[PDB]
Amino acid sequence: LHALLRDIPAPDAEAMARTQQHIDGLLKPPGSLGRLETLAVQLAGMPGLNGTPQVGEKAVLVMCADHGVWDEGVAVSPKIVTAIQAANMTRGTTGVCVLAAQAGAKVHVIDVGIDAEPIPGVVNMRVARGCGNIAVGPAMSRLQAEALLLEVSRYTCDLAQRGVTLFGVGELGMANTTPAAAMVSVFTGSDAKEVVGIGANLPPSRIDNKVDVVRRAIAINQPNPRDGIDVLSKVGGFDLVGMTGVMLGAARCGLPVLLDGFLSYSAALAACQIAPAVRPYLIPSHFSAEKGARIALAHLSMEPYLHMAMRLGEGSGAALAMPIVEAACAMFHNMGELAASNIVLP
Amino acid sequence: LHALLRDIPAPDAEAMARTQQHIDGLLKPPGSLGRLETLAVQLAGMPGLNGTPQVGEKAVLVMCADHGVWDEGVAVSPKIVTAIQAANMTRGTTGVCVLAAQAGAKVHVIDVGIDAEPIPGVVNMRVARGCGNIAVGPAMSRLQAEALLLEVSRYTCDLAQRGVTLFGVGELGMANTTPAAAMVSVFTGSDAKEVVGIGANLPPSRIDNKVDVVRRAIAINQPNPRDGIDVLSKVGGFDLVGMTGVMLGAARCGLPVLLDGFLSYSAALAACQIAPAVRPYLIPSHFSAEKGARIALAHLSMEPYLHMAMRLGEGSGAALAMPIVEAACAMFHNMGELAASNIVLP
Ligand SMILES: Nc1ncnc2ncn([C@H]3O[C@H](COP(=O)(O)O)[C@@H](O)[C@H]3O)c12
Ligand SMILES: Nc1ncnc2ncn([C@H]3O[C@H](COP(=O)(O)O)[C@@H](O)[C@H]3O)c12
Ligand SMILES: O=C(O)c1cccnc1
Ligand SMILES: O=C(O)c1cccnc1
Repeated sequence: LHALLRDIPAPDAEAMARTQQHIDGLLKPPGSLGRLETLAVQLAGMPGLNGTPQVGEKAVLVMCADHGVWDEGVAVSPKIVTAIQAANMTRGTTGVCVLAAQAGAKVHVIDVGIDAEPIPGVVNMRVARGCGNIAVGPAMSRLQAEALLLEVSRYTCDLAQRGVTLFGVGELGMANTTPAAAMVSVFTGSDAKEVVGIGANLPPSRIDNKVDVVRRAIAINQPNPRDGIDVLSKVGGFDLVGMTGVMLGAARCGLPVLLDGFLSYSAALAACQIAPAVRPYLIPSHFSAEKGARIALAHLSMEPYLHMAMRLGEGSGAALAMPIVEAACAMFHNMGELAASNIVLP
Repeated sequence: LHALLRDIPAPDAEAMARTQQHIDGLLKPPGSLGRLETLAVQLAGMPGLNGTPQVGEKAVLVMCADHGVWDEGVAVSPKIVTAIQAANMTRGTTGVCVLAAQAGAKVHVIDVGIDAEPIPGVVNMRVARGCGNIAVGPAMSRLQAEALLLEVSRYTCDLAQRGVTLFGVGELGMANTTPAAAMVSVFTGSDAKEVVGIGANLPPSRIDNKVDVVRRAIAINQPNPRDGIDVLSKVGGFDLVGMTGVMLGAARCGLPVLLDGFLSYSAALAACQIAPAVRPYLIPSHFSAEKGARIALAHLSMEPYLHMAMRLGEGSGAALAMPIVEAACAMFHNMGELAASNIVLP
């Protein structure tokens, strides 16, 4: 793991310089395509991409797990929904599935700790049958977290060997917005009330309790904000850990990762804490309608492209943004050149 | 024309009600897909769509024209760029072309008043060789405007007969951001300085002049804000007129139109002024980096989905948003049902 971290490549400034010059020469007023230009340059700097903005195969990794904190009354979805939806992922009927198909991306469902019998068709990396209840103790051990980080990162880089050049990250786990808020509070130093949202339709009246639970998890565990692994293990979850692992794996592989919503932001905070080198590989997708989104995003210094008021999770936002990534590539490779037309623009 | 306007259909509330109920039953927490749900419902209410969110063929209409106001020093692109780029549109090398291809949409280039010899391959609807210089008089006559509105609206609805279900609107015309700002100022009652932007890289030092020119156009012409046709003819342009005509045509046809950037917002303001019935058919795409964008958008009560800092025009933003429209459809038609899984969510 120390290996893995040490070995994350820095971006290729040379390729980036070349990209910028090429972009500037395209059939348009310089800088007119704004964030699409910036995206293209970012992509060009990713080693796994071969010095140019390009997209080969696309995969969306969905990390599923249950959480002990569900027992705290913080979630209105029945616990079993994780297992059910997990199965549905295999049938292509979920929101992420449908959006992925539309983007031409494959969905990989990974069980990192669902509290149910194994589900045929789902990738098995189960840590346990749900994580510990953070309100009264840690979600898991440091060991467990590190091992999952390792296993997921490996699985991720291995897909690269099969043609995947672009990843999307997602989750599925009833009550997971609670550990997410805890993480965000810890990393950003924001008070719980400012970051705790309604999750999956939590009734407004149940908010207070959710805020109390978050506070308790923190007081009780005393996670160290300067130690991302510390935080994840204590007040995170297996799913959260898994998402952070996708991030670490893609970065080590020198490939881009599209973030999703609130849960993904929390994992991203951890990833960057653990390895700042990860940062340049991440790509925001959309702006989650979850209350703590703005805070989380500010801390990652990220500005999402899509404003859809989405709050489903599963990596749905991630899939929705893939076409954008492809557009920056098409722009780069298929547009004509100013010089070729004899056009001269300031 | 009075006919045309009279005959724009209202949205089908029945279909919309049915859509909403179907959406609520999908495999997800109610309302979790936010703006994608709202979009789907909007689409369902469009008569030309057959009671359901669906997308058949896609077309992007690019209205090209020159403006007399170019002589006022308000644009740094050489006048000839309109004609050149217009030709390029036919070769598929422009930004809109590339983005359309990626969205699977066809680009239709229409010459409504380029100041050059006709361009083979381009649809010919030329009013004149460039419009009058608004700084010293009107862009054209009311007659001319009405006729173009008519011709474009017809051409638009006719495409519907060929399978097109979704339109994108765009333009090409050196100096066109000037008439655009004038229109915006007039419709919104905002002062010119607040709405005049850099257009295609206008040097910061040249701004003042642009603001003066806009003010003059207004003082000189005295356009009536309560008469959209009045405004377009006086301080608009052939391209602006043409975009408004796409809007009127799509609406009469009961079909959706995706807006583009700043120029498109100006045309949209006119369209809604002329016929409020048009409103429900319009769909924002992105949030233009042009200074007057926020003001224009506020007046249309619209919130774009995409934040790309784009400012190219041509209908580039429009094409970029098409996949989003398709995603709302896929969601609607391909997602599984809660009931089918036995899942019950508050
Ligand atoms: N709840 C859900 N039900 C059905 N399908 C879902 N897909 C995602 N979620 C979402 O709800 C969970 C977080 O919400 P909370 O903290 O309030 O429990 C996660 O599974 C998130 O993916 C779903
Ligand atoms: N300028 C352009 N050059 C080359 N390709 C272009 N495609 C769009 N535009 C853009 O620039 C024009 C408006 O900018 P202004 O008011 O400053 O002249 C329009 O043609 C707009 O489409 C282009
Ligand atoms: O922002 C998200 O991804 C989200 C918000 C609520 C519930 N599930 C996911
Ligand atoms: O917002 C736009 O569409 C735009 C802005 C500047 C120049 N051309 C187009």
